[PDB]
Amino acid sequence: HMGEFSVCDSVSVWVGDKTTATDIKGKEVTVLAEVNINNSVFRQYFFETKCRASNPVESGCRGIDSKHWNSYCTTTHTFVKALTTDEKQAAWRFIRIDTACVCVLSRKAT
Amino acid sequence: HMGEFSVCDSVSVWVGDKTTATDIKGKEVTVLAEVNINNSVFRQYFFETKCRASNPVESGCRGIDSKHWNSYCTTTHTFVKALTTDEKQAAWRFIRIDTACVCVLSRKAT
Amino acid sequence: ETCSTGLYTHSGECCKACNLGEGVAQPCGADQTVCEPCLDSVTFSDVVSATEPCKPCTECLGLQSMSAPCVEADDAVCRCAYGYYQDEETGHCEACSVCEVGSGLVFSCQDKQNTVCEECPEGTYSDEANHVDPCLPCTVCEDTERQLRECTPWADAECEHH
Amino acid sequence: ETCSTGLYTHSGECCKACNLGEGVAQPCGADQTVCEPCLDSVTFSDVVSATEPCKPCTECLGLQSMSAPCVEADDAVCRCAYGYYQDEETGHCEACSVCEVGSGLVFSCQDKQNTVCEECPEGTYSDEANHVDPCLPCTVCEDTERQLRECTPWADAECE
Repeated sequence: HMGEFSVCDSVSVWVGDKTTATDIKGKEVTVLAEVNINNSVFRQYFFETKCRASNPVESGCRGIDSKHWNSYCTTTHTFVKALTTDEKQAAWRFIRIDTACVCVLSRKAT
Repeated sequence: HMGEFSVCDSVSVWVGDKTTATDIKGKEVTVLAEVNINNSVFRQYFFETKCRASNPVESGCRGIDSKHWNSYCTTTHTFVKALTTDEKQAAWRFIRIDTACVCVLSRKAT
Repeated sequence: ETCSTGLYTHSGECCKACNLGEGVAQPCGADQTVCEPCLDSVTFSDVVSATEPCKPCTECLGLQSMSAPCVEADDAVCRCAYGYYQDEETGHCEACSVCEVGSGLVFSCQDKQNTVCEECPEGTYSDEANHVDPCLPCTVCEDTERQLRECTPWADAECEHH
Repeated sequence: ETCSTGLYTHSGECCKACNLGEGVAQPCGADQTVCEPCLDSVTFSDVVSATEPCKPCTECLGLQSMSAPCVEADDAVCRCAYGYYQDEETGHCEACSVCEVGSGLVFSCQDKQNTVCEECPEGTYSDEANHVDPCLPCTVCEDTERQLRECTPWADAECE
């Protein structure tokens, strides 16, 4: 990364305070946080990444051929096994956490 | 009309057979697989994503302004808590698993 | 005390169902049901029954590539391998047809959906035939730069100057 | 039977070290060492000693944002917050200098490295001043679209 530049700027961060997520199945669900079971704090961390913004330029993504393509940066998910809770029952499930930001083209008509 | 196209093509897959990885600290390390402790198979799955290729076009990424920018798609890492083994001792550590493929610009001089 | 299960212990009482991740260990005959958590990657109770035990994790083989892994709560789901899609009339994994030269990608080859190509319209072209590239716009030279190859539905234009 | 630890039980024997994720519970005095796994997110034995117990997980505060979480095997590592970098001469988290107009990004503001800007060279420009945008190439108009504003090291050209 040397004088090299992303096309979608992205900001990644460690997310200990995560309390909601979406079942891989697609089923909204909740996570655990404080969980002061045993005088401890436990905690589940995740490494989330999202977009600085949709259109880092007026044209869209940074440095596409704005003349033929429209572009827009979106966020890409990935899945993690982590501890969830669907109502009364709480088990391990896979949650769709954000993980990168990548640009998506579409052509122009004429 | 999505009808929309990536700029770096990518291929994601579920990786049950994973036996090596890299400590978040940066420390090469090994994972578990069969682990037939208890007549079971256990297993650790991960969702890896990597690049169809560096240059999905002769110019580099798909649909950049090839006239002012050189481009090349690379793979993006993210971290997971999973069970590793550093020599005799084997504990939980964070491993840098591939998770997406994104294009990287650099300008041209003149 | 409505029994949800529909099964009753011999004593008359209502039977304890086994929730998700819990399958039946010993049925509620003499006594209540005994539930035990499922083995990961191996078994799963994706139901709340006082009858059903931990079923065996669906395995993926051949063109069955995995989409969702198997967990106590839910079974693993397989889908067609990278190359292919599920055929609604063959129940079998057939491979994504490619977008031949002079043609490009429009919608990709999803689980149930074959590649959808398109004849490269006025001003576009296809280098090759795959299920990845779409139609690209043609170079335009310059009113200055001499024009050698003109742009065809199947190959870009070519040029050079002084 | 070389003792690795350097400590010996009273009986003369060699003392059991506590590996990673295991800290000392009761030292090898009368008997051997008693090891217990560390608490997650709380303690950690990042060493193999028959002496050392489960140390407390480094906490992050103020401009300490977390980079690596704390686990039994290894302590959590903090680093400068999104905005800032660690100053080699202040030991304190100072904020990334931005790339002012007429200037663009070159290397970003990393953990130990401040923003590295560049004067927008011939043919480029900077809309704003931030530590994110680099120099962009200038529009070039055409035969039609009369040229109005020419391109300056600080603002794109304009036409139509």
